[PDB]
Amino acid sequence: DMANQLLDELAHGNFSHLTLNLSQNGREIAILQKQLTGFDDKQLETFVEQHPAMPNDTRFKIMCTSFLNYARDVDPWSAWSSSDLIFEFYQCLINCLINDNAPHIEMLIPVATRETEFIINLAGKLDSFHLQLHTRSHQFLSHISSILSRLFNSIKPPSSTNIPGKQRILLYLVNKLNNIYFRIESPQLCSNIFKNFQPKSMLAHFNEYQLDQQIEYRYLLGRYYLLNSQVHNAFVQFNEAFQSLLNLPLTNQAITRNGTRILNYMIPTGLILGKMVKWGPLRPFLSQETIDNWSVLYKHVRYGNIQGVSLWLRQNERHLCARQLLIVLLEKLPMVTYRNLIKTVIKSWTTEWGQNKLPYSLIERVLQLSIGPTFEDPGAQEITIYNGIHSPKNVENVLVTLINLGLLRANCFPQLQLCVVKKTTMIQEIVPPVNERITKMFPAHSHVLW
Amino acid sequence: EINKKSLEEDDEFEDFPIDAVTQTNIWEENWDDVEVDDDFTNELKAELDRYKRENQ
Amino acid sequence: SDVRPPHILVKTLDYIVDNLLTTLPESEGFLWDRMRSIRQDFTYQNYSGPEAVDCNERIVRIHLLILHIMVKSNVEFSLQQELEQLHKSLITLSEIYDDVRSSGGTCPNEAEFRAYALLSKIRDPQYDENIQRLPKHIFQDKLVQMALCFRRVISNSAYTERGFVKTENCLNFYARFFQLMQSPSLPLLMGFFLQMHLTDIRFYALRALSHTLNKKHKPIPFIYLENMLLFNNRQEIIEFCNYYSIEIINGDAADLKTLQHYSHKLSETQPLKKTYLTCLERRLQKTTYKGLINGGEDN
Repeated sequence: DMANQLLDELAHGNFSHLTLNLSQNGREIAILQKQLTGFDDKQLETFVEQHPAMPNDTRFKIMCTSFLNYARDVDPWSAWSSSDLIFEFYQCLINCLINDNAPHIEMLIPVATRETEFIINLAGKLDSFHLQLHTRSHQFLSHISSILSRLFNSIKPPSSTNIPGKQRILLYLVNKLNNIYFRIESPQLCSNIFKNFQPKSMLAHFNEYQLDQQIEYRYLLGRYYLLNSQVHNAFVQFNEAFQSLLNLPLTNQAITRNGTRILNYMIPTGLILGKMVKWGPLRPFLSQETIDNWSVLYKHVRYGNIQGVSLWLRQNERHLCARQLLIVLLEKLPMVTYRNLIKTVIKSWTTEWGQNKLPYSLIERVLQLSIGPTFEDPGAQEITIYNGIHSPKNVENVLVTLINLGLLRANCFPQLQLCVVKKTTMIQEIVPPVNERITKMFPAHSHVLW
Repeated sequence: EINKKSLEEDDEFEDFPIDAVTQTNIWEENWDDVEVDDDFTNELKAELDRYKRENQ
Repeated sequence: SDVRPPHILVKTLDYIVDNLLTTLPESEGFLWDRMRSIRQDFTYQNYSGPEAVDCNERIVRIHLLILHIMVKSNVEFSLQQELEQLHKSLITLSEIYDDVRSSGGTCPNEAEFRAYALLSKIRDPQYDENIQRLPKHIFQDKLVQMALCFRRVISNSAYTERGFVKTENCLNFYARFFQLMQSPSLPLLMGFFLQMHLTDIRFYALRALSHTLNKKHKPIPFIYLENMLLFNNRQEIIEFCNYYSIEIINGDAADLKTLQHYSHKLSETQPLKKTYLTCLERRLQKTTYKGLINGGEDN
């Protein structure tokens, strides 16, 4: 008899064969259904209850009965055809961990983590083919996230040698949940999980959590910040995450790939803040194509070519959109670019030639050269975010924003139509180092939360 | 043509296998200070020259 | 008691668009009510069919038109309720669009109302996060493109308002804004929608400009400032200066160093009344209400 053997295993809390994955434990499952097949669905549940050594907990019993149902009804040929069983079970499993002193929790948590990975993958897969399966968009991952969020809620800190199982998995849960949130179209909901994270954690310092979990967390948080255009906040996190990844001596492919994943966002973010990357160190995680690309962009920004930046963003539009990088760059790069453009002009015009005041017409022409043709100009066939935003004519405006952003020290006179700068030989007095200024104007939160 | 939504699945971190020499600099200290020959820059300078010459 | 089927709802809206927009300046409350009713009767039926899409779309358009028509007129109306209903119709429209998409279906006017959506919360970044997700053919649509341009152009790193996190490197391109507003390529409804930001745009433009002037710089002539902020006439700049305590010298110029305000929102005063742009008015006068409201594909 298989049923009773299992029920015994479970009762005692071994949980060796309590799994949905049919790679391992497939044979037992195959056997159970048939013994199970004869039995009525209603009959089996009492069966579970009537079994000896069974904890006096409604939830545990419900969970066991659920698993039996799964074993009885499961169709190996299709995970979809038996999704209901799977999800119902998983639900039951997870809400067996709510009660902090629930039966076998400690031996149950490890089961939950392993099954979670399985159910997420399944949910993900299913959602991707929702159109074909005639299922709602993100229907399953959503359900999962709800379940996990309830679990997340259930967690609270209250010898001092060993941490409870729930506490140990808390960070893992956070990252899982957040990843799901990003996977679903709406990642705003992360904010709730973040702010409630610390309150839920027993551990004194963030350092006490596993390094990989730390890195993923930082990655996600950074992405979250960037979603809200809070560039600096994102940058610190990215940089912290990549450093942490670097110092990790182990070089598995996963490691390097994740490193790349971070780099993808870090490279752009830094550029906005006026930070450039030494490629040598990043050579192992990035293809030459990537480097070259980001490089051409770097050139564009550095030498003050707006049209370049536009065309660059244009070429990489779709990919950039895929990461929510298009808009932020589109909006935030032009000023760094303008700074360099003006800085170049100023250095030659004033420091080299000792000209204190520059007429608007001059900057106008320079801006023409830098910006290229506008949608209003001849040979244009369309209005776009690449030919609509920037115009050569608005000299004063660009000067003004440059000044207000603290990237340029000057005074403009609308009536005179000329800008004025401090008569000096040192360029950095008139056009300070960009990163320091930007960061000064926009400081970040604490680098390590604990 | 296609009507599919845009999102990057690849962005999600791979699996955790885990179970302080962190002082590596990855940013160019002074991009700004460094000066190198470039066509665009020279073009700008050329324009500056033209403007200057044009108004005397 | 009972609920009107879709077709007669569409018929009602047809009546409204075909006959009643002419009476608008004064008949706003009535139309507001009717449109709301139409919108509700659809949800009461849990009906999201093409008729619902159509009706909400045209309703949104109408609201956009009403904003202008009302603002220009001296007639009393509540801005917040108009905006509110606008917002509601927009969100319902969005969700419907999404649903249709996830079911492998298409809406022909989605781009337009995606743009309108983009214009409603102009400084809210979530709308940017969202729009990047939509298909290429939607993202690259003239309307969404212009909307995006406006969103970029309008951004300011100095925008102060309770609960608003300032972000880095914002353009604050007032010039380009006003240039875009004057473009023949700008769809009129969009303009109507954008007009709602004139005051704040202008305020921050003026402040930003002021910050660049040297101590003891002479005040700026009216003509210049009128051009800079595309004011309709002297009365507007006078009123504007008065509102923000900008000293006016000789009745010709404004001494911008006197502009000393933490934020565009004044703590002990009610907001400066909404305004409009002459060009958009002139454009309106050269077309028909019906034409504007019906300016889309069929569902």
